[PDB]
Amino acid sequence: MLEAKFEEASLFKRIIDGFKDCVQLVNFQCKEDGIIAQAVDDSRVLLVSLEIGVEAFQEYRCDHPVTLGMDLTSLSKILRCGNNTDTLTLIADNTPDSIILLFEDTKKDRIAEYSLKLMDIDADFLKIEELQYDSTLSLPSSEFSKIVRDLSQLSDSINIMITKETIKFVADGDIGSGSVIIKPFVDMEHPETSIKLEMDQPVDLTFGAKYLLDIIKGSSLSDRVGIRLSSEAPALFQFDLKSGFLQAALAPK
Amino acid sequence: MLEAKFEEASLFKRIIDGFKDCVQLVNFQCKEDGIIAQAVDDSRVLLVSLEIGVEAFQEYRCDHPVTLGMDLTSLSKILRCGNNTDTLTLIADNTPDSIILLFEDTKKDRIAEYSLKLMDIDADFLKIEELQYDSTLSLPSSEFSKIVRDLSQLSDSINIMITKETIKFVADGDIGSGSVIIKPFVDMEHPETSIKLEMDQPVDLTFGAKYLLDIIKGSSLSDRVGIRLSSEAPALFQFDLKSGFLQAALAPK
Amino acid sequence: MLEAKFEEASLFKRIIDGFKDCVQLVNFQCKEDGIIAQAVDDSRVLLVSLEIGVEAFQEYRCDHPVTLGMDLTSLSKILRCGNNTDTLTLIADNTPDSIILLFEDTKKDRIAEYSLKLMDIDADFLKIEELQYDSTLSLPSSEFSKIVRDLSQLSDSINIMITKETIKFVADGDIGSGSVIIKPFVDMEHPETSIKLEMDQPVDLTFGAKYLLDIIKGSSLSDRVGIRLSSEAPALFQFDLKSGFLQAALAPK
Repeated sequence: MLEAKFEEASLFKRIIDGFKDCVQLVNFQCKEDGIIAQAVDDSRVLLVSLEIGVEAFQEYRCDHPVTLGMDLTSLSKILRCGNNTDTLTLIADNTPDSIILLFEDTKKDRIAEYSLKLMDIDADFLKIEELQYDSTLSLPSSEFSKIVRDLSQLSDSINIMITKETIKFVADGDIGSGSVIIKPFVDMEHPETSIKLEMDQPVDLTFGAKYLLDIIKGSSLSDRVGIRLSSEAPALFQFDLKSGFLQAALAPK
Repeated sequence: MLEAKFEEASLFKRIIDGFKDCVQLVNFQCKEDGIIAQAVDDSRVLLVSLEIGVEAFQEYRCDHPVTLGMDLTSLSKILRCGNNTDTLTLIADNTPDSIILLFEDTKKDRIAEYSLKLMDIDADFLKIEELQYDSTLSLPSSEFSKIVRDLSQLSDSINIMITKETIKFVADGDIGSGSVIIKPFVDMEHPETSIKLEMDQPVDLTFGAKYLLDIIKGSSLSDRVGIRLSSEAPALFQFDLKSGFLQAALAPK
Repeated sequence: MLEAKFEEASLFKRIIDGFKDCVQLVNFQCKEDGIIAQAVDDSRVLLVSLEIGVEAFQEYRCDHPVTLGMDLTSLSKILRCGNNTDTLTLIADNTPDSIILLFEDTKKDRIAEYSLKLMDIDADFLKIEELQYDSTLSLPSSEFSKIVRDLSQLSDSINIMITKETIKFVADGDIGSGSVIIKPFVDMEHPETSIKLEMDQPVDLTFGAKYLLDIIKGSSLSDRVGIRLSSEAPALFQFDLKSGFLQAALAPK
């Protein structure tokens, strides 16, 4: 039986919106260790993954490894149905055909219960990460998101080129071309605005615009974003959070 | 001759928007006692009524019971044409074919006059209210509006079930089902957040989604909303204001 | 070689949006004296003009009178691609086929360079202004813009009638008619809210709605707007700024 209780429902809503437009119909898996999720879009180019630890809740309980597939559009349609200041509780049992979400106010004057009919999803999972990549950077999520949104207006292709102490974003389309160049710096005044880069091998990889625009929707989850790039493996974007992370994998071109 | 003068035009704008999407082409009637209005939509399921007393104005004057039918879309198209900090004055005469609206600033540097061509509306009125119903509740308008908006995403049918110290809102659709349960409580810390219920007979009535979504547009008129429900009579939603009220009547199913 | 450097990019963005929906594909001309621009829409009814002096920049440099035609939609698509707190630098050379825009942050951690492919525009210019008109007024830009937006809902024709100490705006359509009357006053409490009028000959001219709605988009450029009206010459709307101005010319009816 699954009895999870978030401290606040806002976290779960933001997490769902972090890859809502990325992939739909994600098959979560709940264990006694935490909640994970892995999904691939219809085009099979983006691999989105979720990990939520026990510490992200004020009270978590589980006694059966359950697998729960549901529609992200309908799930987000339900997640907006609770007063944001209330507390959210996920409820499921052994071999279920629906998941139940309980919204409770502090003094229990109102109680909202929503039942969501599940979906039959093929239980397939993918593990492709390694310990080190050709280059590894970390930059503020808002800055990276604005960079992507700026370059998406020019073309449907965004190139990233990383050399020693140099990160470059190129985009060439019909109306013209654009280039954003950032350099690593460990600023003492503000550590969060600092861009960090570890350089092992130069990188020059082209990605799509739509997939990055959907990826950057996890900007509300973290202040920073960590990108791992290698010539052989897919680019790895990662947003960290309180005992958990969202991890997108995008194949270059 | 009708010479009404609101203290501020914002009240009239909000009142028009309280049932703007409810019913269009409402035939107001102005007497020396106040301004009332009654309208039915094309489907003839929703009966919307308005009552505005003399105290809602800083200066009211009338000497002839005039009847004035006009388009709510065009009326709202005109009501946005005055500086909100100015004062609004309704002007009409005996047997008129247009109504004149006068917007005046405090120091009279600018004067805006708008003439609205009226509509020929059949003078029909309906009085169906009684003193007591099977159950009578009153709850904050924002809470009720959010409840309706939350349940409208699931289905086009919203059931309300009232039992002793229990108000329940059910909605079952394709993606799933939802239930919001509130209990009466007279909270001392905040009297406005208190939900009040008088129980004479149990109620279990299903209503539409679109009509309730249009009804709840009078949430800007009052902090609370009073709902009267009986098995025989149509459900009565009411928003009170400064010497007046908006009153919608919706037929169950 | 053209090397202009705005104090802030916000000014240039606002200036482009001041006539963005007015005319597209405007052919700027840069001299060692300043930057000017003149454009006519496809209908050839609105003549939009721009003048930007050297003092509008913190650092301007030029050694060749260059002529630069570009698309306003694409230019505005690029102007949103720089962090608003950064500084913008226009770069061009002798006989160019593209213009380069440089966005620089204060500490130079990031540098954004955008290349815009130019357009071949016939170098035609028009000078039609004179020193005096039949009537000349100046009123707050926000007030005038709201007046235009209020009257645009009634009809596609907005008449302006100016007599001694009387400015009137008429608009008669299907649903009705509207009239906004403002009077000149030199208010001591607030000089900016004052409306000023110099009266030499009475004016009664009808203009379009769409063209005025596009003209009033320069409301973000100035607190006030100066209108010059004569029976013979086109109406002249003007927004002033820090060493420069935007000047639209609209033909009456």
